[PDB]
Amino acid sequence: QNPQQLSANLWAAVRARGCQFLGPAMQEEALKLVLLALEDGSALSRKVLVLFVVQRLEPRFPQASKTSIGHVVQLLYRASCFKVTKRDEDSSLMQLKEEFRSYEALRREHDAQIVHIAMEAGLRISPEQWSSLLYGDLAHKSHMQSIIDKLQSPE
Repeated sequence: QNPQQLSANLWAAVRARGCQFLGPAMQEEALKLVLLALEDGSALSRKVLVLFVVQRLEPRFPQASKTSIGHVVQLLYRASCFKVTKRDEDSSLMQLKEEFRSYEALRREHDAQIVHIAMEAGLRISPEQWSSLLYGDLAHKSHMQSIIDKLQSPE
């Protein structure tokens, strides 16, 4: 598998799992809004989190929708970023775990989850291409290498 097939297969795999990556710039801003909502420990349902983000994101990125922001939220859920609460018949609320209440940390779980999906899908992808895929540059090679290590090997 050449680079072009790897990337196409990756995003198929992500969408296949009810998740979504919106592109490096858009996803960045999406995560920044999630964190704006949750960094102080507020506890929001899917509905309310989605509504919060989509209303701030659509002006700058008009392709944004409830569905697609739902999928990003799903990605972060699938990555165990949230403490989830339930009082019967209220909706499930999500809080960011304390350890993930910063852009750098949250972004690391996020990136890891996508890498995990590549693994579930049998897709071997180098750190250079990972940086390209998730950041649109090559300055995050080492950051991604580190994530691969932690997913493959016990520390």
